[PDB]
Amino acid sequence: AVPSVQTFGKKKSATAVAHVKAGKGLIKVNGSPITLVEPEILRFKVYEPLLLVGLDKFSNIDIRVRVTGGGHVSQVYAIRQAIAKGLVAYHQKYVDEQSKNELKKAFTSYDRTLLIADSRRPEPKKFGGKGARSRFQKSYR
Amino acid sequence: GRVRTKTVKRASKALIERYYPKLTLDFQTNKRLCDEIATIQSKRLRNKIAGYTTHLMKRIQKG
Amino acid sequence: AQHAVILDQEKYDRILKEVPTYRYVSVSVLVDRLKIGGSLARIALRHLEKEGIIKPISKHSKQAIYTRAT
Amino acid sequence: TRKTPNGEGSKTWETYEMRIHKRYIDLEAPVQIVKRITQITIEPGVDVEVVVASN
Amino acid sequence: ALISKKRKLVADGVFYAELNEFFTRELAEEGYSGVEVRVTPTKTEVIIRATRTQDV
Amino acid sequence: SLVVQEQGSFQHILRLLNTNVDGNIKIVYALTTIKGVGRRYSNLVCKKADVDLHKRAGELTQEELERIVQIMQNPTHYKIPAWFLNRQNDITDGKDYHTLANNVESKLRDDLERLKKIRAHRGIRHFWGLRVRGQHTKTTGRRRA
Amino acid sequence: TPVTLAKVIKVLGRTGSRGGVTQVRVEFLEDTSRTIVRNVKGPVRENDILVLMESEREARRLR
Amino acid sequence: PGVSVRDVAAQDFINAYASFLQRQGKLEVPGYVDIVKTSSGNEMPPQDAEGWFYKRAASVARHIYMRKQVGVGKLNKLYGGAKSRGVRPYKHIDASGSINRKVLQALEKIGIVEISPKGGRRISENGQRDLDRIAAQTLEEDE
Amino acid sequence: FTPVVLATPIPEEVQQAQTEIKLFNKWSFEEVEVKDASLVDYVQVRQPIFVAHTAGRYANKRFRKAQCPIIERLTNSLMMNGRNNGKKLKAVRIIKHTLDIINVLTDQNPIQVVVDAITNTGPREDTTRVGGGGAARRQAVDVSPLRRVNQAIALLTIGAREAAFRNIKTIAETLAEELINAAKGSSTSYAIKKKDELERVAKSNR
RNA sequence: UAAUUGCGAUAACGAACGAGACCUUAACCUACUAAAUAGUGGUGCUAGCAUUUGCUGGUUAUCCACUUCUUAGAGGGACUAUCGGUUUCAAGCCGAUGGAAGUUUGAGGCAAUAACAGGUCUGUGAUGCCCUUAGACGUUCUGGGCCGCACGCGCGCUACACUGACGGAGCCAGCGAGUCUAACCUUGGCCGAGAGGUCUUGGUAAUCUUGUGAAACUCCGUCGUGCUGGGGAUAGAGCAUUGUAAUUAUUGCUCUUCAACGAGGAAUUCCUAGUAAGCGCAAGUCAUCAGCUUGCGUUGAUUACGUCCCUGCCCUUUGUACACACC
Ligand SMILES: [Mg+2]
Ligand SMILES: [Mg+2]
Ligand SMILES: [Mg+2]
Ligand SMILES: [Mg+2]
Ligand SMILES: [Mg+2]
Ligand SMILES: [Mg+2]
Ligand SMILES: [Mg+2]
Ligand SMILES: [Mg+2]
Ligand SMILES: [Mg+2]
Ligand SMILES: [Mg+2]
Ligand SMILES: [Mg+2]
Ligand SMILES: [Mg+2]
Ligand SMILES: [Mg+2]
Ligand SMILES: [Mg+2]
Ligand SMILES: [Mg+2]
Ligand SMILES: [Mg+2]
Ligand SMILES: [Mg+2]
Ligand SMILES: [Mg+2]
Ligand SMILES: [Mg+2]
Ligand SMILES: [Mg+2]
Ligand SMILES: [Mg+2]
Ligand SMILES: [Mg+2]
Ligand SMILES: [Mg+2]
Ligand SMILES: [Mg+2]
Ligand SMILES: [Mg+2]
Ligand SMILES: [Mg+2]
Ligand SMILES: [Mg+2]
Ligand SMILES: [Mg+2]
Ligand SMILES: [Mg+2]
Ligand SMILES: [Mg+2]
Ligand SMILES: [Mg+2]
Ligand SMILES: [Mg+2]
Ligand SMILES: [Mg+2]
Ligand SMILES: [Mg+2]
Repeated sequence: AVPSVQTFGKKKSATAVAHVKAGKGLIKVNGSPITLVEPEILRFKVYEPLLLVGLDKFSNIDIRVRVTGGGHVSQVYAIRQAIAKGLVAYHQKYVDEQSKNELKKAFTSYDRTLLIADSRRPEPKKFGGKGARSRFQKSYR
Repeated sequence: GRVRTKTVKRASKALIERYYPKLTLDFQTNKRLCDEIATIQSKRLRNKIAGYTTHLMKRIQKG
Repeated sequence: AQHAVILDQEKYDRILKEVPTYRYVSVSVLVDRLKIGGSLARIALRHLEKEGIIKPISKHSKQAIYTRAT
Repeated sequence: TRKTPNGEGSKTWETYEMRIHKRYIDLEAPVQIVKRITQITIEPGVDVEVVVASN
Repeated sequence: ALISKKRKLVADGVFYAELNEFFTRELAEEGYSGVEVRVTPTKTEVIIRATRTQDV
Repeated sequence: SLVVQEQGSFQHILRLLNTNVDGNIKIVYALTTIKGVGRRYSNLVCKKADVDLHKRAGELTQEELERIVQIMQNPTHYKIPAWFLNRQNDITDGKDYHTLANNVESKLRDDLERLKKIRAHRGIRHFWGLRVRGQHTKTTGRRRA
Repeated sequence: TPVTLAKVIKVLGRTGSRGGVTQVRVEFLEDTSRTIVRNVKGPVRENDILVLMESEREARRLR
Repeated sequence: PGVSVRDVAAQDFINAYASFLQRQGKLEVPGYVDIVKTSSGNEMPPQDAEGWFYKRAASVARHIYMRKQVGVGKLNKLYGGAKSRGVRPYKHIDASGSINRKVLQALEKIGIVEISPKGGRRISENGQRDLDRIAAQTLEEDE
Repeated sequence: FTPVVLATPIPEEVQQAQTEIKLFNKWSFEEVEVKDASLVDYVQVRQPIFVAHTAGRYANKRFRKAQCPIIERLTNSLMMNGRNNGKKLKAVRIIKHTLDIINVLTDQNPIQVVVDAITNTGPREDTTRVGGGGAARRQAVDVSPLRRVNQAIALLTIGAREAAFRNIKTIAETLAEELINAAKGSSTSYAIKKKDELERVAKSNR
């Protein structure tokens, strides 16, 4: 076996799992390159980690991610979290601490919750309205 | 609002009354204390009590 | 029904000679030049690009954008 | 359900639920121990089923 | 036989609801207080908790 | 597609099936200002008449126009589904017609008449000027006639 | 035209019957050493910069 | 290098595979094209007219390449959209099983998909071959 | 910029811009400065972003609204009038086209021009409905910076929306149009007019 | 303070119900126990492309290993913590750092005393009294009616388009539910424009339907501001489905007909964050029928973070000839 870690990233209900082993430098999502992804407007949102931390860093590693659940935007945020959390998970086990804490440093700095799973969730609708807060309509008489 | 109920503050009162040696300005050890030293039915109630005996401790120290 | 649905030869040469000084050209800018509806105006955008004048600096549907040649 | 038997009042709704928990444990044994372990370990409320075979 | 696990468990509950009724009526002048039904191999067992088992 | 040219070859407005058709519109939609010819029937007919939907009603050879007329009023001959036709299974000779232009009015009348003349409740109700299709009339439709 | 720039220094409270106006003591930045009290329209905190349009005129209460 | 179709953006691939299936001249287009409407949840027939059957054949191809097996119904539910029930709310509705089934037969007869076990239609080895090929072709245009 | 590649390759200007400057869609975040004292601290610009889309929790505290990147505040306030609630991808792309268009006319960082229009439209003072006894006069009030930014955004988008409604120009052409005329106040823009009016009335009741 | 929540003042001291605690659900565990009904890495068997290793798939058992993702048992975790402002330096409140989480953590379950001539005898084989009881007000069968249409009022659905309709193409959820002495959820294969038909099939279910390939949405075109290709009422004709039965048209499909509505007077409802709004789905109901409801996830703002002006209500003080309590 080779050196490798696995991670995940989660926005709403999209969970994005990432395998980060040692290799020649692929960055594949589901089964296609990261240069597709589309959304497209949100393309750079998944490029973001690789450019925040220098593109080179991915030259001794292979990166695969697969996404289930969530919606279109939900998944794009779930994958970018899993790629960056993965990059720091491999430096945490294989390269040194000061490099891991420099990646966490340039991530957390700019950020967008690249390492930190956003905790927003849907609030339950309750009886009397079509939404959770939104009550229906009265007219009195 | 985070106004502690009477039971919290009353229990904190009796604890510091009779166990001031032991306890500290540290919640985490006061918490473990409240386990081995009182009989609280719930984790949450015990953390509230302990976190409050800790506040009274931290501010008894300056008067 | 208020005109701009064909080509009238003079309109062609009008288009050829009026598209400098257009920092902006798109479907709306062609229409606003008192001519071509949004059908044939898009053809004008595909064909003024056949060679010259318009530099495509924008992409797609609804929104088009071109600038003068250099 | 609607809380009311009739129809008057605000339209308060009330929701009931029953929780069904299912486990399965796979064991390889002879006949004796199976029959010993299933005639005992009886419990009112726990629904026990003991299947066999590979199909 | 052969009924889904959900329908089974509800059906078991209704079986208790109906048994608790019938006893609550049929054993009133004997202080009927409740039932429990234990399922076993061979038998299905019903235990009548009442305050007067000489009349039961 | 392509910048075109042409000369005085297209004349605006042109009258077919006793109605008038504006030029300068994309021909497929121009035949819809004729009665009994919607966007589907128009489409299929211009597809079947060997015409370029890209063209406007403006151009089109007189040959093309006449072929269009021919196909519209003879749909089953030029292989058109019959489930594509508004007046299937007539009600007397049982053939499949596609009633067109000033004729759809007549058949609405003829059909309505038939129900009234039979005294059938749909007739009665068309005679009273109400809603036939069974919809509640208490609340809806009040401006009306 | 004369623009006067004044830095919020203290928050005094809500005015207006409805309670959305806020009374504020401001120290204009071009030559300090002089305070005026103005009334705001939007949300305000300490150390903001209000564009007083007429430099000498203050108000107090609001109905 | 090496290549799959998973290496090509969806639209320039399918556009390419369409123009190829076009060029080809081998295909089989039942006949009721141009008169048909792809879904009872639709308003106008396709605007490609002389074509689109290639586009959906390419579309169906790439879809069956991407996974184990897919039947006529999965393609119906896939190619089904939102039907405006006029004045009533929208609803999801499935598209035509004739169009898709006749596509699966005109691509199986052209050996690019094959009745699979378990069920549905599986991508053909010869299809893998030719899809990966034109995929490579489509990237080659971007050089 | 020293190109680098690995297995799945990453494009030219993609690598180039990214690892170098941390700029927008592809526009400059350095330079561009708020040409007015105040409004700073309430117009973002730095830290820079790629595209105006963020899972930001700018709401669960009073003023944190002010630390949101300003362009995204513009984009956010695009996606309204019931039909376009949500639909931020729609808004984001409109903004991209809009910045491209503004850039076409009169050069300038189009993001800078945006900053210019936002500054130039916040009303320096307004009026409020005082009681004062039934017949209510109008008290002139000096409005906050934050309310000046907010009202600027809502003004420019809304007047751009009324102007794009029912005519051939697209939302991005009219948004750009409003951001162009309002960048340097020309009173041919819905925003400048309304700002000038709120100040005229506020002056006239002081 | 959300709270008779507390501090404090104190002829009161110390307490109990109720609030809080508690319970349920949504958040965090590369720590613990495990999983061919969940999934991952390796290995074979094998396809495709490049060939220099490589990339992308197939294979309910061909084996080995793991438990990050998924499942739910047991724990842990937050106590508004650390620091600093503010406050009688009190309870508390505010800001920053940290943190899965710092608005009662978010959302609910539960919930004292007392009141109402609120509603329900049309849920009950719960019931007093009255009425009726064979030319029945019992019950059943046939048919009609609850849908009837000058018009007033309330909940709603669809729209007036170009942040759009249409057409190709992209392609992503979560809460559910499903057949025994029966015909429920249904993949797949053919046939059919469709709606549907038909031959088989899996599933009493984390195993099959189902990854519920949902819809908004994304992309490339066509249309070009024209009641227009926005809008889809009204209506004619034809095909199907549930049912013993579809006429006053159960629903579904196809063609055609192509209304009002060009943003809505005075008025008035709901709402503060994954909320509002936009979007669809599942469940109830259901032989057939959702423009309804109950939940669910998808996309995801603007604006406050205040006040007592309007309204509604609680609290004291005060008057009382009321106490069946201003009906
Ligand atoms: Mg919801
Ligand atoms: Mg017509
Ligand atoms: Mg779909
Ligand atoms: Mg589609
Ligand atoms: Mg309360
Ligand atoms: Mg090698
Ligand atoms: Mg090799
Ligand atoms: Mg685990
Ligand atoms: Mg923080
Ligand atoms: Mg809780
Ligand atoms: Mg009464
Ligand atoms: Mg009752
Ligand atoms: Mg009675
Ligand atoms: Mg009942
Ligand atoms: Mg009872
Ligand atoms: Mg009776
Ligand atoms: Mg009724
Ligand atoms: Mg009424
Ligand atoms: Mg109601
Ligand atoms: Mg579309
Ligand atoms: Mg047929
Ligand atoms: Mg079977
Ligand atoms: Mg699922
Ligand atoms: Mg009009
Ligand atoms: Mg339409
Ligand atoms: Mg009937
Ligand atoms: Mg009737
Ligand atoms: Mg029309
Ligand atoms: Mg309106
Ligand atoms: Mg019915
Ligand atoms: Mg239903
Ligand atoms: Mg109902
Ligand atoms: Mg007196
Ligand atoms: Mg008194």
